[PDB]
Amino acid sequence: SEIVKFNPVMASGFGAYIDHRDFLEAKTETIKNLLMRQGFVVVKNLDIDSDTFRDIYSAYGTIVEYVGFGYRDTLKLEGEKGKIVTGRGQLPFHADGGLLLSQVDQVFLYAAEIKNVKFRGATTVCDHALACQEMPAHLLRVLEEETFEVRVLWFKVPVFTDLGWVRKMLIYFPFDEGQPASWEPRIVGFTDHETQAFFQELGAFLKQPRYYYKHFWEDGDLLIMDNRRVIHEREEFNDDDIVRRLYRGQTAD
Amino acid sequence: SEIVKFNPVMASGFGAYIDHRDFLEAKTETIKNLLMRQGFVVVKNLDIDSDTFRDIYSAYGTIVEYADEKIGVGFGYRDTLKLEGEKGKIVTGRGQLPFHADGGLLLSQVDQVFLYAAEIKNVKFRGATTVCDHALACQEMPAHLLRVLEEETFEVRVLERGYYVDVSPDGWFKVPVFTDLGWVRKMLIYFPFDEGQPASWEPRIVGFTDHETQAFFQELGAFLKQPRYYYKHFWEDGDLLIMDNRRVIHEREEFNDDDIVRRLYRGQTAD
Amino acid sequence: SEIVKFNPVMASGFGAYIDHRDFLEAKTETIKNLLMRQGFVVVKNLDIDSDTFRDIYSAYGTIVEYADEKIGVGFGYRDTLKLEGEKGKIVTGRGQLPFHADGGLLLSQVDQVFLYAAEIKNVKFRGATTVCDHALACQEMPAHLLRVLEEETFEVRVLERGYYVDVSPDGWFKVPVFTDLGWVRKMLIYFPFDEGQPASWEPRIVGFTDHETQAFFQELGAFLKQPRYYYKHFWEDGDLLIMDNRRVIHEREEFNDDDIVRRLYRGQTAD
Amino acid sequence: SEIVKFNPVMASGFGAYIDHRDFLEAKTETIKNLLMRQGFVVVKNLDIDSDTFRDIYSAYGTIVEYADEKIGVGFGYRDTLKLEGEKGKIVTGRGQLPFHADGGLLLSQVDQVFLYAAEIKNVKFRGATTVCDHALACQEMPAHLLRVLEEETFEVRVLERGYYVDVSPDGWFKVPVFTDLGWVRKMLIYFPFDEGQPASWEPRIVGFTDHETQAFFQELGAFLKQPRYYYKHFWEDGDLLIMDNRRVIHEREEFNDDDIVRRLYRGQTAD
Amino acid sequence: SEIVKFNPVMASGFGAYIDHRDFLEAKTETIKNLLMRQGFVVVKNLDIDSDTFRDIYSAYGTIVEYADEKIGVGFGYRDTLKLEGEKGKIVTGRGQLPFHADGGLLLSQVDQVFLYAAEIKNVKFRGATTVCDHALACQEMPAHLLRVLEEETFEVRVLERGYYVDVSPDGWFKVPVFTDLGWVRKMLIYFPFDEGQPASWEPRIVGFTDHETQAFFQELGAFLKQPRYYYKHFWEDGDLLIMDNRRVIHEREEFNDDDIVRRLYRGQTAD
Amino acid sequence: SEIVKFNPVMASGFGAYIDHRDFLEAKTETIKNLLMRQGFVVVKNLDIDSDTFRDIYSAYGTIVEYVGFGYRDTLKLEGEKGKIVTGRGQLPFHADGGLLLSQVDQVFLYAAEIKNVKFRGATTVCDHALACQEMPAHLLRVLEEETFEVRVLWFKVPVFTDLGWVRKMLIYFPFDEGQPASWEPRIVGFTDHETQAFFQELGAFLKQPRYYYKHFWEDGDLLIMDNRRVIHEREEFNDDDIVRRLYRGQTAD
Ligand SMILES: O=C(O)[C@@H]1CC[C@H]2CC(=O)N21
Ligand SMILES: O=C(O)[C@@H]1CC[C@H]2CC(=O)N21
Ligand SMILES: O=C(O)[C@@H]1CC[C@H]2CC(=O)N21
Ligand SMILES: O=C(O)[C@@H]1CC[C@H]2CC(=O)N21
Ligand SMILES: O=C(O)CCC(=O)C(=O)O
Ligand SMILES: O=C(O)CCC(=O)C(=O)O
Ligand SMILES: O=C(O)CCC(=O)C(=O)O
Ligand SMILES: O=C(O)CCC(=O)C(=O)O
Ligand SMILES: O=C(O)CCC(=O)C(=O)O
Ligand SMILES: O=C(O)CCC(=O)C(=O)O
Ligand SMILES: [Fe+2]
Ligand SMILES: [Fe+2]
Ligand SMILES: [Fe+2]
Ligand SMILES: [Fe+2]
Ligand SMILES: [Fe+2]
Ligand SMILES: [Fe+2]
Repeated sequence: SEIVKFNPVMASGFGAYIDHRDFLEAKTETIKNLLMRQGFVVVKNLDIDSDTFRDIYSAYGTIVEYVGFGYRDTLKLEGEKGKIVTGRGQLPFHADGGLLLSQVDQVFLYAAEIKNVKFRGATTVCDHALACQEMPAHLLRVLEEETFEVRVLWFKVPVFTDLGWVRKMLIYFPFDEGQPASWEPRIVGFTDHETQAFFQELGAFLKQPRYYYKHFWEDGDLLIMDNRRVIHEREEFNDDDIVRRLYRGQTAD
Repeated sequence: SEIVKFNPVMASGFGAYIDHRDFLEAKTETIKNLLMRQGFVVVKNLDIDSDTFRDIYSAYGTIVEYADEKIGVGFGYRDTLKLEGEKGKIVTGRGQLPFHADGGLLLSQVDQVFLYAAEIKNVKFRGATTVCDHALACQEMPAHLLRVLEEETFEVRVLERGYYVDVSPDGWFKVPVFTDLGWVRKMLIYFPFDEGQPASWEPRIVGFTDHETQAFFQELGAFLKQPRYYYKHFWEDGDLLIMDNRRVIHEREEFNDDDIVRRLYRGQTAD
Repeated sequence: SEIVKFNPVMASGFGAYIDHRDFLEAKTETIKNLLMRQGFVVVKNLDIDSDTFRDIYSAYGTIVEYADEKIGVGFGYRDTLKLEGEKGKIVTGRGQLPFHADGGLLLSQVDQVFLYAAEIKNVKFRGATTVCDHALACQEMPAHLLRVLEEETFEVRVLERGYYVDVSPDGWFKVPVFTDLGWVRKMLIYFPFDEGQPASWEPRIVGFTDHETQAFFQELGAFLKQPRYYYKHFWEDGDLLIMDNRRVIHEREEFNDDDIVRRLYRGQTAD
Repeated sequence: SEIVKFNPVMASGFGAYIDHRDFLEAKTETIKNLLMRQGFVVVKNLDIDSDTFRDIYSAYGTIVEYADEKIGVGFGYRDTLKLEGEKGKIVTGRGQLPFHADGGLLLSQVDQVFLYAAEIKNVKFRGATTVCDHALACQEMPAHLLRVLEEETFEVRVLERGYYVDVSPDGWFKVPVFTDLGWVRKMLIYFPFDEGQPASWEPRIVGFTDHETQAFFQELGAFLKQPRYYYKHFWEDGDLLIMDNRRVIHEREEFNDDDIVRRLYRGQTAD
Repeated sequence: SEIVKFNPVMASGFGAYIDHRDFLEAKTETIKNLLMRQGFVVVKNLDIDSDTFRDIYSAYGTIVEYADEKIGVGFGYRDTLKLEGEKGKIVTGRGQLPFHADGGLLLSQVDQVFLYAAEIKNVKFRGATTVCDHALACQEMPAHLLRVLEEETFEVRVLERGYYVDVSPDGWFKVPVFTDLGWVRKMLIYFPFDEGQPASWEPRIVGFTDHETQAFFQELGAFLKQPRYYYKHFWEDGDLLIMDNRRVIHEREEFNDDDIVRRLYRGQTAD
Repeated sequence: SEIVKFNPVMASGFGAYIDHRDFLEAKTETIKNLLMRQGFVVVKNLDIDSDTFRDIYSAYGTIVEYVGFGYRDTLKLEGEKGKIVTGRGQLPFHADGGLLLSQVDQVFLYAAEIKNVKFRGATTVCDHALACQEMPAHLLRVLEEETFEVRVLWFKVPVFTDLGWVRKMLIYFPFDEGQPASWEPRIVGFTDHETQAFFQELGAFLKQPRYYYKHFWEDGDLLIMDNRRVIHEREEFNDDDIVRRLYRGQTAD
């Protein structure tokens, strides 16, 4: 049972900054373990190609393809115009994957190339377990008792999947007006007014600095998330001068 | 001197969730006492009618009622006010009621306020009754806000003439912000209605311009609405919410959707 | 309803330091009110004699006094007790008085207690009067301690017969730990004297062995003595310490050095 | 996933009080899940015999039991251990069991530990079972204490030969303090017994002197016993305490009074 | 070393309220010292003319003044600047002055800044001078905001040419955000003016777009304005506000109401 | 104005752990600055001889000799039997140096050789500024208003010297019974009983983990303190098997 050197990201003690050399030398298991309780790992100054990226993430478990024969492993998020996920707009709060064979345990994001962007296109991370514990009861009640449905632009998405150590969160926040949308949420028995108001209020609570981390990208950055322990978002970068190229990997057990 | 089981509502330890059986079996004095320090009580799944509701609340003191020459108040409800979201009404209407304490505008002492949900339909995230821990808020408030509350003169004018008849004063009258009862400084304050919400009353601050008064209420409002001090009650059939009117202030949030059914019964007591 | 300037004593906001001019100019009601929520008041550099001391405290309510058939209590002090560190005495002696509330053992209601330092000499770090914020302590206390206080039967027996005469009961008698006044649960508790300190009274807990009772009081004691709840007043000439007897409990620490001069005047009021 | 209603035990939010009816109606998986994050569950007012106790705990996984070859372990209890304060025994005796995790000394994995109060008499403030939130404590621990736990080699020797027979290793053997399970670093540690308490086991730290090890454990113990991390359970008939043995460590405090009746049932499960 | 009596302004312990008599009797060095750790001092009820104001502030070090060659700076004030809300001016105008430190744009070192209220009329909730505890804020700041402050190049351009004449550099020039003095990282930063407010200066960040810079300042401003770091001073006649310009940054909020009289004296000193 | 990478030692944010390479590469001024607000610096794995130790510390200002001609620079604290300061017993809470020309601004301690000790002979550091701010008023009153005198085994030692950014503390706690003592404190107008009780109570408050750091020594450890910002203590190591050899340097401006 080995230890890796890290520093917490949040004041709560959540998250982990790891030096690139310490990360590279650590056993896969050591990082996989730390991620479960720290939620996310931030590594800077990591000069690697796409093949090394795959060598790194594939060791964490079975690759989740984005039938499959193992080829759709690394997703290139390069801000392609006319796309949503691989596009240039917002991705509101969500977790990756779904249930059963489509579940995702770990998500890896690596910055291949970043140019002309300093305060847009952040990837954000929310400590949902701590947030749900400290949340006003009227917000937590909705998450725990009401049926959340989603339509791809209706099916039930169970908000909480109790794994004991965490309640894995699956949720899909609405896109901001003006943003190209791939999904639309609703809450059974709530009006449009009520659902809009709920997501606005919940979104504001989840974005408080105690729970919320904003990662602004630099070449060689690696962001790893335990997809069961955090939820995440991409902020818009809709300027054509911006170059933002990330590689995405996903693993599960 | 007896004890009732309860769970705190607020992270601070303020408020009281009480199981309906525990509430019903408790002596009136036990609940009346707890309210002084806990500010408010929340009971769910209480199955009672209006007569039993009165039996419960009347035991807490002298019923605050408007009869004889005062029969005009609240359109002649006498004791138990029916808040049923009626069109063309404000207090008993479908819009917001901003932060207030009961009784003040009618120059009546109100110690306890009781709200029971007779019927709630097609509303999940509107029409909340909200509760503020003002003692703790005043203790932790930025000095420039507390100063205004402690030192400046607040005046109110009523606007819903059908509700207040001639029991309320005619024009602008002074409402003392704090009344020192020792164990608490009872707060009597009357916030401005949001733009677009029909206004039952209207506040001003002497020596302040309209620009300053608006800015002050909005800033104070945002402070008081922080989760540390602020509880939002979303109504279900059989909910009972009791407030110590000296220890908390409260609001109703708008429910201006025609499909909503929201009928509450309201009782008031004082000593 | 009027305001007195003060600074909190405790980091929690509890307690009140009041400048002597501000205290003297304030109405009795202003101070009486503040005590209910602040628990205690500290005034320094007050230059008064015993007659003026009585003029001040008697305004707070009905003087708790022992005359006629009760003239035996406290060796015939009647109203203002002189605590002057007399040999062969306990309450008015030179040793510890463990955590207690006033009045309880004599079956008298005491709301406010006043202590004025007439003369203090050759003491800088002994002979403190200490004050505990019991409401906050009970709120934050470990459950296994609070349970005992709320559920078990506490009994006391007096030992200083010359002080309590026949006004106190003869043997062991029940003292209710909490009396619910709503705004506070008034605490009546009587801690055991430390080994080596002459004992004016003695507690027991029904159903507990001597081993368990000793362990409980020591553990509770250490909890109550934490800085968050606990204020230590080291006396200087002209100090006035006022306590709301329903809102705090207090102790005196030993001053068993013959060179020490420690003379306090004590008044008590109730409604 | 189903939700069981509970209230936190610790101010931090750790631990779970669950109503006996809510507990009985809950799916095993619901409680088993909750235990991983809450560390321990406290249920009062259960009325169950030894067979029903077994039916409840056995559903949580594979029963940790010692039969056939390992029949000597625990003086032949097999599955449910009866801790009844037997004279001349230690684990099932009347003395202290210092901070520990179950199973480790027998080289058995134990995930959940169950303790039910069959009979308790003449004890109110002794014989407690205590629980430590070790994950929070390690996170907030002074660095000089955590360093020892993370970097030094901890060895243990089994002393109560009748309890551990030949299943436990002979002489000193290394027990790893932390085992990283990702969601938690499982703690395996075996504190030294107080002087005067019969010792079932004995710890040492390689490279440390006897006084360094004694000093370390004394200081670490005091830190872990702070109320932020520490819960004391005083037993009553029908109490059920469940612990996730990976998430908390626990102790028994002595009850060496002849009049005390203290009989607990113990079950253990693992996956 | 002498001690001046004071009360903290912020809940954190930062800032100092000092009684006017205590202030006047205090040695200059005592106040000068206290300011380094308390950031700012607030004195009320001073009755002083402009000459006495100068005598007080000039004792704190070398007067930061602009005479002879630099006589054009501040429209020829020399030592004491009169901020009297003059139309067609900005610094001495009636609008907002956003978060800043004094001196930096003129390339002058300023250690202490003094502000005295000569005359204030018809203003109760506008025209505040505000103070930010930047050391605490930077320590608790979200990492994405602090990174910009520590790593990016901040440039400023002077716009109110009449105020800064030829002493300020022409066009865009780099201003270092942090200057490490050991005891503090002195902050030099110049926030953008709100739209509708006449701008005395203008910031940019090298490599940032206009909307990135605007977005950064909006978010940073909101964080710094949290009551934990932020004090709002609403002026009355005889108020004195002193700031250590190395330890805090400050702003003026608009007072663009014609009826408002707001005349402040300003002094600056450095070593 | 340059920055050095560090991690806080205390949960309050006080103190600084610095990696040995980062420390060696940092400018003297950068460390000297950080020490003023962080109180103390901890560096591990520093393999240097006595001459390099001197090269390092002498750059911080004027060397304070332990008349002088500059030769008594590095004090060797090697646990010599029959000595106090360079002995094997306790040194209770104190700051180094005195006033005027004998003042000490920075104290450096380096572990040349450490053997047979794991839980004795710690050097401890107290955040006195934070402690004085949060202290019960009855404790702070004594420190602020009463005269403290010391006798070498009577002269006034001013408790607080107000430097603005800090109140520099000079104080000399009594030695524990059984420990060889080089000084003895008293408080004017307090009895022996009262003074003993005060130091006991104050000592307990100052040793709470919020304010108090314990450094257990390893070969190559360097502990630097800003002597104006912290007070410190040595815990006994009175076992003859223990090897504890520290080099001490002191600088002032
Ligand atoms: O108590 C009342 O009946 C009325 C309704 C609005 C509330 C506030 C006040 O004075 N009253
Ligand atoms: O109030 C009293 O006179 C007495 C003295 C001790 C105190 C506690 C109590 O019942 N009394
Ligand atoms: O799990 C067990 O049966 C035994 C009893 C003592 C406890 C600690 C340990 O290894 N065991
Ligand atoms: O210090 C000054 O006189 C000028 C006025 C505005 C303030 C900010 C700055 O560089 N100055
Ligand atoms: O582009 C990013 O920052 C993350 C994209 C993402 O969340 C996803 O691919 O699911
Ligand atoms: O309808 C409600 O929520 C409460 C209305 C109210 O506050 C009142 O009756 O004064
Ligand atoms: O002497 C004192 O400090 C107070 C004595 C006391 O508590 C009492 O009079 O009951
Ligand atoms: O008796 C108890 O309180 C629990 C004993 C125990 O921990 C064990 O049997 O291992
Ligand atoms: O008018 C004020 O409030 C202060 C103005 C100011 O900061 C300045 O003159 O630089
Ligand atoms: O030996 C140590 O740990 C420090 C000694 C010390 O404090 C000193 O020399 O002044
Ligand atoms: Fe995603
Ligand atoms: Fe109301
Ligand atoms: Fe008393
Ligand atoms: Fe056990
Ligand atoms: Fe300025
Ligand atoms: Fe030293």
